[PDB]
Amino acid sequence: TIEEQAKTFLDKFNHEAEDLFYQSSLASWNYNTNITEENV
Ligand SMILES: *[C@@H]1O[C@H](CO)[C@@H](O[C@@H]2O[C@H](CO)[C@@H](O)[C@H](O)[C@H]2NC(C)=O)[C@H](O)[C@H]1NC(C)=O
Repeated sequence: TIEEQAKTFLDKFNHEAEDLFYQSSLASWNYNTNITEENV
């Protein structure tokens, strides 16, 4: 094993978490830099 299959779950958690947090953070950077209601 249950620990060896728990390393498998967090290995594929960490791949899609990094690419998808980057889009959530870059879109928030563009709003705080450039106030438009298009960017809300
Ligand atoms: C701030 O955000 C607006 C979007 O609301 C940007 O306006 C775009 O500007 C590009 C040119 O750089 C145009 O091709 C787009 O059509 C524009 N979009 C809209 C909805 O007008 C604006 O450029 C941003 N400011 C900066 C400095 O990047």
